Amino acid sequence: MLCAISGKVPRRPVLSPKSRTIFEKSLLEQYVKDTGNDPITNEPLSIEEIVESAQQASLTESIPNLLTSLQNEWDAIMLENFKLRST
Amino acid sequence: MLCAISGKVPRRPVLSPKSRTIFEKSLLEQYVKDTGNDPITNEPLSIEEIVESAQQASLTESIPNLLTSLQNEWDAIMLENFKLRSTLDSLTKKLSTVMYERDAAKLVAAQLLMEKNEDSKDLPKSSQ
Amino acid sequence: MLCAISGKVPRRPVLSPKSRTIFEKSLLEQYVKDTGNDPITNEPLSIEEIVEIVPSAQQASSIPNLLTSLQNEWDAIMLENFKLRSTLDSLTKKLSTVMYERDAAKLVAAQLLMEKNEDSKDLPKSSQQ
Amino acid sequence: EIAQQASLTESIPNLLTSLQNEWDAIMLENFKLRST
Amino acid sequence: MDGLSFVDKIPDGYKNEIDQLVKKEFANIKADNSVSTLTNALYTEYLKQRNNKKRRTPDFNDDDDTLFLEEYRRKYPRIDTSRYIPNESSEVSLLGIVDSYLKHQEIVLDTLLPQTVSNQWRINNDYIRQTCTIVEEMNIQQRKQINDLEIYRKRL
Repeated sequence: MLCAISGKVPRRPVLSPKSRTIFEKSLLEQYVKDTGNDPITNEPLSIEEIVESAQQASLTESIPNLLTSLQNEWDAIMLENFKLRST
Repeated sequence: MLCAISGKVPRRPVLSPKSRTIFEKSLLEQYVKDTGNDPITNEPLSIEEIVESAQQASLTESIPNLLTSLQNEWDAIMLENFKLRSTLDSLTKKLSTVMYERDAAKLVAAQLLMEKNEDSKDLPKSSQ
Repeated sequence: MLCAISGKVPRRPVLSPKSRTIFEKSLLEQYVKDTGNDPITNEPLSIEEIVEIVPSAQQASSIPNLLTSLQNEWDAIMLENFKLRSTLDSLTKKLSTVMYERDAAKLVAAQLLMEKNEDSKDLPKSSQQ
Repeated sequence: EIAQQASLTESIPNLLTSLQNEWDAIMLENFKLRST
Repeated sequence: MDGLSFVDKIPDGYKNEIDQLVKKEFANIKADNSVSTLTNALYTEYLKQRNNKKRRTPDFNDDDDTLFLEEYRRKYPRIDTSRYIPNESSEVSLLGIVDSYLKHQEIVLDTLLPQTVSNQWRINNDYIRQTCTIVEEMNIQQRKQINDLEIYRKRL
């Protein structure tokens, strides 16, 4: 949603395969043409290394997020027992 | 923004360096343990080769997470995949009807290529 | 359920607070009295640095693995749906490329039948006269 | 940052009501320890 | 195999006539555990496994198992008020930021629609130039043929 170099909303996001971070294409290309590196971790990265199937997706809403929700329910209830056991 | 195995919106997305395709961590870790290769391009890939926030507003009426939400998730999983098996069986029947009518049309053109040129040749022989 | 010095089942499992590896109280104390170090990473370690008890207190020795089992069975559901949709779209390409080419090859016959028909009437009107 | 043995419950609709019972029991095993 | 599409300007009766020729040739030639077993059976029967609605059913002045039921209702109300208290503290703001995430995802799909639309037009654009050139080669071939048929009768 943001570009880690500038802070703007990227209109052409490309993700680097050395430090995973969503960079804007026109910004990161100038960073790579300056020196052949990734701006976060200073590891080597080329222009072909930066990259912009069939199973359709749906939005993350309240199966997987429901299973991680019940983790939060119980891990909080587990702390509620410690407030009781220590008292 | 999505996972390229399940069709999720990942919470801990990881990207592979042999083919850059963003996958959710648990699903890509499961594939490399099953058969140690990239699922998309079938190239060599390992767990160490992988390179590592989303908000979901819970509903105001959040008993329902145990009863009503959880039944609808395992209903929608069950009905969709069965309808998807019904989708995969029908196309393989429609694949057979495609190739048979294709090979039927090939025999038409093979029959008619002998008909047309010999009909034109008999027009050239007619002049003599 | 193994020590990281000899490999025995630890009856008093102790751990060094420099490199996280559960040892046994007898062997790690004999290593520390030998040289004041950690056996795995060779960092500085003492006897008082070691944590030496079973930890159980205010804890009361189910629920949790049932959600973990529900995660594990969904993991198979997601992998099966991928290979099932992959075979769906791949033959839909075979379905589409055939049906377009079938109607394209169908137009070959409509052109070829009309030319064959023209050569029939041309020759018959000529061979008559 | 410092034995893993997988549960193999039994030989799926019953596992739904098993989870329903365990959250029902844990809610009561939490409530009884508070009024005490 | 060579059937001109843009060039041939082919009636619906020719489609019916050619299909009968194809139909006449057609007459001549003539990985899971037990979860998959439950999911396939439930979808084939179309029946869903029943959840426990007993917590809605509970009533006063009932036995010891239902005393467990009413205390279950108290723990559910305290959890429900705690869950409602987090949402109130968060405010709409939390529903607002997830909506901004959805607009960014939706825009990426529309760009993929233009990329495919631009490429499918380009494949058609290359095909259209080939059809027009294949038209003139066929038309010149037909004109030369009609000359030869007329000339051969004239010489004889």
